[PDB]
Amino acid sequence: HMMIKSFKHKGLKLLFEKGVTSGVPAQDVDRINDRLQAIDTATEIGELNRQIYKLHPLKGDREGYWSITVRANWRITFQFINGDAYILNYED
Amino acid sequence: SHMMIKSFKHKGLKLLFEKGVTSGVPAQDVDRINDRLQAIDTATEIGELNRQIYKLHPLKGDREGYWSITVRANWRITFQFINGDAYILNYED
Amino acid sequence: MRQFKVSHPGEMIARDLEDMGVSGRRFAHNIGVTPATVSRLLAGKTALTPSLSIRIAAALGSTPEFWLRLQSNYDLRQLENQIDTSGIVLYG
Amino acid sequence: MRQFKVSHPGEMIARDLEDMGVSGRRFAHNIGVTPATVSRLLAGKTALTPSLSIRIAAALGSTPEFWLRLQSNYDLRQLENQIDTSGIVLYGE
Repeated sequence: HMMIKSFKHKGLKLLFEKGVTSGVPAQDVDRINDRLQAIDTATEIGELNRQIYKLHPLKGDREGYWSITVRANWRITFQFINGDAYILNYED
Repeated sequence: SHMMIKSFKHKGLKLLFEKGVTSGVPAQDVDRINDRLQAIDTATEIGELNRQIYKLHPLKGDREGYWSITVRANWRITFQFINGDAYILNYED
Repeated sequence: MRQFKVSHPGEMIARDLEDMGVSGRRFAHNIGVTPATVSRLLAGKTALTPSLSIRIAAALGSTPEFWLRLQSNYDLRQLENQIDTSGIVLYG
Repeated sequence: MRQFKVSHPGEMIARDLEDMGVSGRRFAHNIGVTPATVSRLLAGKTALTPSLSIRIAAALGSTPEFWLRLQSNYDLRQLENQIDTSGIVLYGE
């Protein structure tokens, strides 16, 4: 499959699955949806390495997780394995 | 870099795949084998190889864990398939 | 479940350019294609082609394969239920 | 290493039809496209499009994604010597 498999963030889940926007900032709806489309489409992590995304692996206790920037301090974080993305969260 | 053919047991297949050299496989099957290697290389999951003409099936003996697709008659390509990657490509039987 | 709204990659690129402060014209010059071609891409009126995917990756990052996968997945989502395959024989 | 010879999926399909005893004309009638369209596909003269991929998968098996991936990898390999991106600026540096 190689797709998004699970969401930690309920807002992301609602947007992704039903197009319901109440769980994310209104002005970020398309920006977040585009990034979700990217994460869902990528088959390997390198495909997410766009400058605007500021792709980097997290360290310490969240070793194994990755982060992409949505806007400013806000980011989407996830585990990425075999093209599958797990525990999508929207944070910071 | 990911989800491709990673290794060869059969040297003829390796030469064909990597250099297009035909000397290590039967001449009548060159294109047929090259197509099938292209399919195995392109597939990202095993179901994508499940074309009736391929007669896709998992092996069961000591070769459990391996897969088989038919080239022609009794000839087959065998391999391990994980992660979209194909390992130990062989041409046999 | 699959994503509710899947965008044409040209539209996604339009948003990214906007966020980056890059005009369509400036983008067109950089990747070496005509401004008309870019404008049509950005409005989702024309397909992200393989040669476009190579130029776009050089400018926006990621890989040509990724950009093409966005286009092909989008195209397949649009064609869903619009092609009746019920009368087609599966050989074998 | 990557595959040395990557074929246009039309060309692959042509060999498959032949191995199957299926004429291109017969194939065209079954999948619901004009024989002219198929003829061009089989000679590698025209692209395997998304709607063609849905029809082909219905007949030859596998998924529409697989067929499109064969085409996109083919197309990219073909362009390898025809696009200079060295003067293009990567935004974010």
